[PDB]
Amino acid sequence: MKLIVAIVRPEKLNEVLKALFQAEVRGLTLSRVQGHLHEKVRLEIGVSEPFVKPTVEAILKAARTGEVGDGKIFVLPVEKVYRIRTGEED
Amino acid sequence: MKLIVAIVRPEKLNEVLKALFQAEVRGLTLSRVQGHGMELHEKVRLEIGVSEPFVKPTVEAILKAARTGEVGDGKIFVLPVEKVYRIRTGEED
Amino acid sequence: MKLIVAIVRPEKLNEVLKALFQAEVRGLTLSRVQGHGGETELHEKVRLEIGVSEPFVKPTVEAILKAARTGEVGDGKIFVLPVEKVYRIRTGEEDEA
Ligand SMILES: Nc1ncnc2c1ncn2[C@@H]1O[C@H](COP(=O)(O)OP(=O)(O)O)[C@@H](O)[C@H]1O
Ligand SMILES: Nc1ncnc2c1ncn2[C@@H]1O[C@H](COP(=O)(O)OP(=O)(O)O)[C@@H](O)[C@H]1O
Ligand SMILES: Nc1ncnc2c1ncn2[C@@H]1O[C@H](COP(=O)(O)OP(=O)(O)O)[C@@H](O)[C@H]1O
Repeated sequence: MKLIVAIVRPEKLNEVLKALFQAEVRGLTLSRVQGHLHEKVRLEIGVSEPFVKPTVEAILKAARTGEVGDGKIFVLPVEKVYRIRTGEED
Repeated sequence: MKLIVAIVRPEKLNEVLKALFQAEVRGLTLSRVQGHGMELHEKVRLEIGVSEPFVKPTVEAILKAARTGEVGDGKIFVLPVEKVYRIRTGEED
Repeated sequence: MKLIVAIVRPEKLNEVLKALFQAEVRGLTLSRVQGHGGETELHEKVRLEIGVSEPFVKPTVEAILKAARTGEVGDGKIFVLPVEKVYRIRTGEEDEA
């Protein structure tokens, strides 16, 4: 499992979410933040190893505008993930 | 240390916070977020730094308190932390 | 690469941003959160999220520690998280070392 944290332009959020959905990426969490200050959207997406590239690519393509300020995408290691509904791991 | 990131239902937050307090967990950060399991749902994200010996007990407290058994309960991520510092003292841990 | 997560007092934000820019740090993300320390109900804090290369880890941490300190309970904490890789959306450039 990996945890993807992406910072994108609010104006590109809808396009980004559509792209993720298209790529079969459904689980995600997002919040509004400020960055350098300008408003931005932060997405945190927990994915299995096979979905790292597809997720990263969906965002790269949908979030780019070509102008400085487009954002970044971090891929973080995750040691364990638990599903609250079942109380079981993964 | 590890960093616990839990996404829970808003209606379960008080129960979660009570469970953490009872499990001796005092240090934590939280905020409101939106999530999908276009339909976004309000959720609450908790970020808790906890040392290895106590990761399991802390995760368990959240699991029990946040559960409803219905789809949408959320997930808990446990991330590795290379280093942690206390600002009040600068202490490397 | 590393991802620095710092929780600081709102009152210390401007001083922290100042020290960071001075340390040649510029790109970063921040948000308002509610928190509580290890003592004994929640208080507002500012959460900084800073992606940096290995050479900038020590300098970034040093800047926050020096500027965000009041010496009183509630000062916050700094987490240095491992990053597998980072992509710049505009250029598609990837960093890993
Ligand atoms: N190093 C970083 N750490 C954390 N967040 C960052 C970092 N760099 C950029 N960001 C986030 O992404 C936003 C835009 O980044 P920016 O570097 O301007 O993109 P671009 O590569 O197009 O110039 C920043 O305002 C912030 O929200
Ligand atoms: N893989 C994930 N990555 C990031 N956040 C997630 C992920 N899965 C779920 N979430 C967060 O947990 C909330 C509830 O998700 P979940 O319990 O899986 O409901 P569902 O069963 O419909 O997927 C989501 O709204 C989101 O905030
Ligand atoms: N273990 C933790 N996990 C996540 N956030 C924490 C943790 N401990 C403290 N915080 C954040 O820092 C704030 C408390 O500051 P802290 O440094 O613990 O006080 P003190 O300077 O007395 O050590 C909390 O309100 C929260 O925002």
